[PDB]
Amino acid sequence: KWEIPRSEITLERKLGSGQFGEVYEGKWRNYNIEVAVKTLKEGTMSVEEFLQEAQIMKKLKHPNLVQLYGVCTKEPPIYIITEYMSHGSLLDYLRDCVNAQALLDMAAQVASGMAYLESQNFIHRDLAARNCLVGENNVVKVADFGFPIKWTAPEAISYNRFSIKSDVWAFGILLWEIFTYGQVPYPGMSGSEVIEQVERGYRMPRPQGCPEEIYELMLQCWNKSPEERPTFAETLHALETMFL
Ligand SMILES: Cc1ccc(NC(=O)c2ccc(CN3CCN(C)CC3)cc2)cc1Nc1nccc(-c2cccnc2)n1
Repeated sequence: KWEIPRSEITLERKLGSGQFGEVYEGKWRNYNIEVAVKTLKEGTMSVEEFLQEAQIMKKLKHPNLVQLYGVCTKEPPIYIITEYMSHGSLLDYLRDCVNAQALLDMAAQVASGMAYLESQNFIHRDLAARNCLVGENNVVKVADFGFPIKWTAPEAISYNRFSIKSDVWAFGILLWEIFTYGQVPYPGMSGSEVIEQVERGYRMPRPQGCPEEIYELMLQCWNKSPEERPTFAETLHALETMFL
C-alpha cells in the first residue's frame, strides 16, 4: 500500500550520510515533486528493523510532522521516502538570521508536532533544532534523523530515564537555539562540565533580546523534577498566549 515503484524515483543530490545508510534529495516523477530518500546500507542492520521506522510513521499524521510518502522494498537498496523541505534544517535556517513573532510561530509548530506525538503515546528521544525542517511560508516540521549531553535532561543522563518529560527538557534547549539564531548551547562548556553544573542547578541565562515570557517557559521546561515540567499541550497554549 505504501510501496512505490523504484523507477518513479530519481536521485539528485546527497543530503547526508551515516553508518546505517544515507539520505538524498530526489524527484517523484508522477507528482512532479521533490522527495527525501533514506537508504539502507546492506548488512548494517536487518531490512525488518530498517522498515520499523516506516511502520511507526504510517500511524502518524500531523502538519508539523514529516510526512511519509512510501517505501521501495522489493530489492536492495531499501528506501524510505518522505516529503522534501525546501529550506532544510531549522538550525541551518536560523544560522542565516526575522521577528520574535516569527520565531515564536516556529516554536509553536514544533510544540504542536510534539503534542501530537505525546497524544499518540510516542517519545522523540532526540529533539533538537538539527532535527526539525523548514519549508515555505515559515512552515516547520519535526523529524528524526539520528550524547547529545547538552540537550539531554539530567535524569536521562543519570538513570537512562527517557520520557516525554525528558523531551520537554530538550524543547527548552531548542527554544534557546531558536532565540539565539542557532548558537551552540552552553557556550565554551564541555559535556562533563555541563552535566555537573546542570546538576547543581545551573541554567543558561536569558539570550539577548529574548522576551522574559519566553525565557520563563524555558525555565519551566528545565525544572529539575520531571513531573513538574509542563506538558507539550500546556506548552503550546503558553506560546499562543504570548502577545506583542
Ligand atoms: C527520508 C526520511 C526517512 C525517515 C524520516 N523519519 C522521521 O522523520 C521520523 C519522525 C518521527 C518518528 C517518530 N518517533 C521517532 C522517535 N521514537 C522514539 C518513536 C517515535 C520517526 C521517524 C524522515 C525522512 N526525511 C528526511 N530525513 C533526513 C533529512 C530530510 C530532509 C533534509 C533536507 C530537506 N528536506 C528533508 N528528510
